[PDB]
Amino acid sequence: AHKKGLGSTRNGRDSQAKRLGVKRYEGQVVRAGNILVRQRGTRFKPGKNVGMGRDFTLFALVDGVVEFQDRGRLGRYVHVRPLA
Amino acid sequence: YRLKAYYREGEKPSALRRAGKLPGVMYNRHLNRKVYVDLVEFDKVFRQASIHHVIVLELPDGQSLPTLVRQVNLDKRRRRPEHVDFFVLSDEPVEMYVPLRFVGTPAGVRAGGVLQEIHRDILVKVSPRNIPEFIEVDVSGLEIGDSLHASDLKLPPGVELAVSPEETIAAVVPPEDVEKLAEEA
Amino acid sequence: VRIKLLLECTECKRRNYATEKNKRNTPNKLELRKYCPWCRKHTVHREVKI
Amino acid sequence: MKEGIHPKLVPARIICGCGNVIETYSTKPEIYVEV
Amino acid sequence: PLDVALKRKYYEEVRPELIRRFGYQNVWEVPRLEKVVINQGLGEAKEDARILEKAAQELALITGQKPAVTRAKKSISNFKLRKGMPIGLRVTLRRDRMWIFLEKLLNVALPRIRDFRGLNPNSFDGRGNYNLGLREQLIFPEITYDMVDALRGMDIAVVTTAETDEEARALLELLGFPFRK
Amino acid sequence: MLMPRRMKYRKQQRGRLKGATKGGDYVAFGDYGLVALEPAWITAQQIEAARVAMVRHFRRGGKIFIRIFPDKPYTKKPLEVRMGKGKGNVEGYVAVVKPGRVMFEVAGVTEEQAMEALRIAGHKLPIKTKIVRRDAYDEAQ
Amino acid sequence: KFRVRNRIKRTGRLRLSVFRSLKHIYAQIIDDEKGVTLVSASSLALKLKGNKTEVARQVGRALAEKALALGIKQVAFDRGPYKYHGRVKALAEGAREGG
RNA sequence: UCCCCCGUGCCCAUAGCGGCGUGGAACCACCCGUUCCCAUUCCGAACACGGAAGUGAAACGCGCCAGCGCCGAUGGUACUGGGCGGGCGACCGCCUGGGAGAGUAGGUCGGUGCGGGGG
RNA sequence: AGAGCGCAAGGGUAGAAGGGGGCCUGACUGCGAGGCCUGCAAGCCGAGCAGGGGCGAAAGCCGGGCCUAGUGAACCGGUGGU
RNA sequence: CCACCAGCCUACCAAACCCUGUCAAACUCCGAAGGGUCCCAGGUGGAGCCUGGGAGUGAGGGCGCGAGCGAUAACGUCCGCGU
Repeated sequence: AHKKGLGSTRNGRDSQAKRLGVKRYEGQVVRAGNILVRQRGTRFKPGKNVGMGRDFTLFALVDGVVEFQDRGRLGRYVHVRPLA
Repeated sequence: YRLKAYYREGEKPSALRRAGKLPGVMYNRHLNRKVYVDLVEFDKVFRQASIHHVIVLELPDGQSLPTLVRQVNLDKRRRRPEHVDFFVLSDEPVEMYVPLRFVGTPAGVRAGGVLQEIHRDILVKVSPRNIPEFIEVDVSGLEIGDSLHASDLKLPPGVELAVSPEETIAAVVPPEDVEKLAEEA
Repeated sequence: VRIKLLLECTECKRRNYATEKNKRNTPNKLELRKYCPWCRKHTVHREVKI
Repeated sequence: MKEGIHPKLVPARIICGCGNVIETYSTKPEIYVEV
Repeated sequence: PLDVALKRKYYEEVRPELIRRFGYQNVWEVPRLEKVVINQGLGEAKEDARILEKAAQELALITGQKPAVTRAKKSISNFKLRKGMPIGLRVTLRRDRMWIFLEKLLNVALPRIRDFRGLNPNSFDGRGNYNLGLREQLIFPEITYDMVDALRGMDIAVVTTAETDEEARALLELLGFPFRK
Repeated sequence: MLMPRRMKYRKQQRGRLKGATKGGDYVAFGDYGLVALEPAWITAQQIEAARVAMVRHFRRGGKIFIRIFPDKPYTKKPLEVRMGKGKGNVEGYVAVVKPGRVMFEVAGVTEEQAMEALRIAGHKLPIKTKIVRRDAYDEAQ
Repeated sequence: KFRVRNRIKRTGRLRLSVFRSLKHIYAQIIDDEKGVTLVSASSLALKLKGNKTEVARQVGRALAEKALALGIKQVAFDRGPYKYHGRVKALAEGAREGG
């Protein structure tokens, strides 16, 4: 069969990939503390009564409804309407 | 020159083709509907004029509406005609390509080196009253490694230009003799 | 990591603690800066031991 | 020219080499040169 | 409002000649003067400390004011100090003391340059300014042999309202600049 | 014979080939043109052999333009060495060719000349072809 | 160019937008929600004293009273290029606790 | 309720860029001064502060133009839910509903909401 | 915005994270709703409330670090201490 | 072929830019059919939900399009949705 040389490797590696993305979409109710966006960068900058933290995360600040937003010369945004 | 014409409707594209007639479209500042015509005669006419000269399509509506072509979108696979666009003429400012006529065999040519042209049609704005059939331009004595561009070409008065015109119109370059096998070394 | 070393901070007047870290290469001697005690209020805290 | 340690001004001359009596004003008070 | 030769003669020669020749129809539009800046690029302070900055203040201490040193950008391993903290001398001059510079410039600095056929014209921005310098440093008034170590050049500048060449040169005929032409 | 010049990743995935050709389906350049009908690779070896074949046929010719470019690795492994272990080695550089794609154009010759040139050269190509003139497509940047 | 959204650093809730010229102060109280403004006073555009500073003091102070005169407690302080020199209205009197 | 300037908000570049013209009787800007508050890693350039006879140059505000940059129909091809084929294979065709990209005509030098100072 | 954003990559970034100085030490303690993630055990997000502070006139943010690597259950025992 | 430094000059090669076509899993101005998912409603089905005891499982294979490996070889292999 002739098993002489065979060029090995040093490549195969990845990541215990955490699940990142828009956790809570619009029309969704939050009790504050519920995070709506797990992102790496700021693809979703804070909205009204939505906060951000150390890992760039849009989470809830009240009990209302997630509302989506875009602002070309300012970025994309995710908010929470009051529901009083 | 003359071709027929046919008012199109809400009939499926594929069928019109695999029946007998290629489909089309026309638009001018405001006038936009859908149209179509025969294949074989259309192909005949096109092979002459196309986006060089003027078309005149007498349409089953009573008139004889004359257009230019514009864009020849095809199927690419086994490439061949399949729906064009038409441009309803007038007298207003319009850019379009004019097929040019490189006349006369230069000195770069006959020395061996052959013309490797750039264009065979130049973009130029004109009033639709001027018909620059074809600028039968010079190319009297192009040399090898020699070029010509800009407003160098004669332009029929009125028929303006529409590039830079530093757009190089053409040039002559070396052949490819068997001495290019010695290059293989 | 070790050789750059780690240390805890201790108050004055006897005890009060926290859990921090150091670094030697920069001409650093007595690591000394503010914090808070369990009992009472704001105090210094001096570098100490392991 | 505010700040503080600013190296000053004051009038200077130019007792040149042509009988020249030039009126100047600079950091040093007694300047004289050539032309 | 401390007036001297170049300032007063700025008023007198400039206004008429300038407008009557070039046609300026605006009080604050006349191709006046703006800042005048001097600069020293010494790559010698790779180390050297501010013992060689004593030579840097030396430069601006004879021009009147207190100099400010800057530094450098990125890596020049081919020629040492990269990180960018050796020396970069700059001083900006407004009206009055700027007029001091221009004065001492035209009066005595230029004289004892031996090979002086006049200044280098072509060095005009085109967008409307002028940039040069010199070699022999001690040509300046308040500095005799003692101060300097060996040799040291300099890079001056002149910022002006000037938008063309000729108006700038004429501006330097009314403000009087010894050219080679 | 063409390839890049050391760039990004060396090894890449061959993949299946559809047939939209994405583009490149008229003359614009030369005057007579060889275009293909079978979705395959063009081989740098072949590429050169065909370019030659043309040149060869017509001594002291004109200018033969090459539109397609052979810039894809041949992931090839050694012989009788058992599976797994590493990908392969980048080898034989080729290109994606999807039918209805211009690959070479002849300009400034006889009719007969470009006929037999494109004929023989493409006859040497890894597949078979069609040879077209220059007209029905005019107007395309 | 003191944009920086010094606005945002004060866009906690409820602004008070003021700015100066060569000679005239422009003290205004802007409420957001839809964009509706509210309360005004101007050093040399209320037809007042011609000494920038003190007028401004009084003018803010004028406005200051005006604030509480129409139901105002605490708001923000929209000022661009300040160098913080108080403008000793600073609306510190200014009901609001400007300072 | 209106025609103009200013402090300021909303859409997101049909608002930006650029040649032309421009208005200051109030607003606005340069500009007058650098001694009192303040500060330039140096300059009163910048922020700062007390202030005129000028100016409308710039900055800016407004109008015209498309020249850059921006948006961009219509048609038809791509690609494809889901449904049936044909070829050893590399791959190809019919059905239905969805429906781009690039380009073609054309279009664009903004839209609007607030609060004061003017007639 | 193509540079710097400590070090690999990717997202992100001047309407600042970058870069300058002043001040300081919240690289807090006692907790912690409601979440991300999820076979378990781990890891990851954070307002808020009390203390008592640092900065700023304030408005305000501060429970380390632009973000994701820089790590080790338990048993054993040393350590200062109640 | 002159210098305080200049000037004009090629079928050699070549920074960039421009025109002429084009290439891409780790390139992206654009970007669908799909897909995931939060509310309005139909939906009565060995549906779905909640505690609770007993499990057995954890060598799989085939077929279709979808990507990798392989040589666009293997009744080859390793995943994806589907059967």
